[PDB]
Amino acid sequence: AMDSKPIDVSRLDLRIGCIITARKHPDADSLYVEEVDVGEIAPRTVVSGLVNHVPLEQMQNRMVILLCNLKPAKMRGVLSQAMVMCASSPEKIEILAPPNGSVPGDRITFDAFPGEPDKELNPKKKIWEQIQPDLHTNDECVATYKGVPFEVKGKGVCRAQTMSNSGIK
Repeated sequence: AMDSKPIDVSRLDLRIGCIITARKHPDADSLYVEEVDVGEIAPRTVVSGLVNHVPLEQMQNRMVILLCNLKPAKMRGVLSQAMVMCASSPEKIEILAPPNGSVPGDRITFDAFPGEPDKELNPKKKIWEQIQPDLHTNDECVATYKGVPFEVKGKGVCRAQTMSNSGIK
């Protein structure tokens, strides 16, 4: 026999991260450089795969949901250190932030999906993208995954502004 469990979101987690700034990327034009604030002597560069989506200019010095234990991978050549959670649709794209608070410590986790990573969620496990198609904004534009709420414990649900029926990634 084997475990063979299906994909589920309790196998991952997300936290509020702070962007310091954004500028042009060294590798191809289809990427943009951005810097995330962490417990280091200096911020760390990240690389986002966006060519005709929310501009880096709108994400400059922003605070949004980013990967807590999920691991990033290389893009073109640069290796990102984090990734910004946003809602995507062909009409527009918007980063998802909670309507208030946005403190760099809050992590979206609810008793509806209990789970933790073993060592770290290595990028080779492809966990994030495994369940990614199952995360969409409802009619009320609330990001919902696996039919469970997206919020920091009790209170503080993260919702989109105009992103309804859009896939979240």
